[PDB]
Amino acid sequence: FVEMVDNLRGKSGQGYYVEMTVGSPPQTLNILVDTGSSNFAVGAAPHPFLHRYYQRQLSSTYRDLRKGVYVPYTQGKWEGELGTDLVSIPHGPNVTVRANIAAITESDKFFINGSNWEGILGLAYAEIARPDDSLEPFFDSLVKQTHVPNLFSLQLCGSEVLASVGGSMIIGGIDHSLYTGSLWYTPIRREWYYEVIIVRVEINGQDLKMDCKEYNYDKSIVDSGTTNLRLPKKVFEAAVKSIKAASSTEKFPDGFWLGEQLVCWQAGTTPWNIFPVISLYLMGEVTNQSFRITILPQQYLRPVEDVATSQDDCYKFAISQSSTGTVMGAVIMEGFYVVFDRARKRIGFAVSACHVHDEFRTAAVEGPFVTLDMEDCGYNIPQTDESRSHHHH
Ligand SMILES: CN1C(=O)[C@]2(N=C1N)c1cc(-c3cccnc3F)ccc1O[C@H]1CCOC[C@@H]12
Ligand code: NI
Repeated sequence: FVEMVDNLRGKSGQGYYVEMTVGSPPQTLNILVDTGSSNFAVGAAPHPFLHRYYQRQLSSTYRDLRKGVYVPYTQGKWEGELGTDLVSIPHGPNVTVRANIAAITESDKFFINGSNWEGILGLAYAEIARPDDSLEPFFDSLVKQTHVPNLFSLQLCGSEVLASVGGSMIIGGIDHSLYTGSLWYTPIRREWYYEVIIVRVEINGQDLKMDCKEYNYDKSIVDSGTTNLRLPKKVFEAAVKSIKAASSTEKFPDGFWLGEQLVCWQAGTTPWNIFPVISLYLMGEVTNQSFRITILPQQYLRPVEDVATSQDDCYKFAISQSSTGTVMGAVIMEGFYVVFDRARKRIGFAVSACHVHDEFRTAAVEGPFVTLDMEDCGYNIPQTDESRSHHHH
């Protein structure tokens, strides 16, 4: 899969993108790789933050579906017109597919100034697609129309501009050069988000000792479209307390722990060893088994080069509170080669050949851990009448 290695780019904190082509003849666009959503949607009209956009009129193969799509979310919205066209990934499999494409005609707080992407590739399942689950997601179309195996894998690798990031999206396979050691699999609990189950959390080898359902309240997901590790409020508070205690030789402002302020040390003097490792134990394929993924402060403290003090190494705390469950975002994923094995309803983790570490500690994937009488750590989201009324033909 050499042709697919190093096919991802981006700016730190602004998401990883892949080059794609849309239409005939092919129009090149940079597309955000998002395992936390399920639409393929591209800028299709001028916008202050877009150097270019999908020109439907320039494509001989474009078909209008005569249907709009409106997608509000917490931080903003995008909307536009549904259609189909021919799509390929130049540094991906040598295939071309007819996929659904949402042509984004209006948006608010969606595009990011300087991120260098013009669209989004939702890699999650039909259940969370807009306007509804009848709009086939891109990967579903790719698998159905071609011989591409139903699996993809992601290796995300962590003064005037933001730091450039790189990585690999391997479509249809696993590239053994992208990881070392064992590849461990956790079940996909349900196919909507890439939902998983966390059974235990440790901070510097110390158990947080919470009811494990708290770790998955109201879900836990693997999301390339979230920068941070995000934790449910109660879990976040417990984690911050534990990380504070370990790093107590340093008194940081409240702003730091809120992710609203950088902390700095003189170049190359960052005291990494005062910050603890964080271990998330994930449910194994076997009953009563788990494995752990362990990340370093090199993952949860994001480097940000300050113009005023380029003399110093400065960092943002990249663990944050959630009210919508655990989000294993780029913070987690940058430690690991992550296999989205849709065919076998499981997600694989192995130590990434590109993860940032020091000579003392490393990001790790370790198991098995067995528990005599393992509890169900899954949370069951209260069923609304809205949701219950939906017919699923
Ligand atoms: C949480 N999350 C988002 O808000 C979302 N992708 C994820 N995963 C998303 C993430 C980003 C995004 C921002 C920074 C870093 N990485 C990213 F990817 C930008 C826009 C965006 O649009 C949302 C449109 C509605 O669906 C979700 C989409
Ligand atoms: Ni019906």
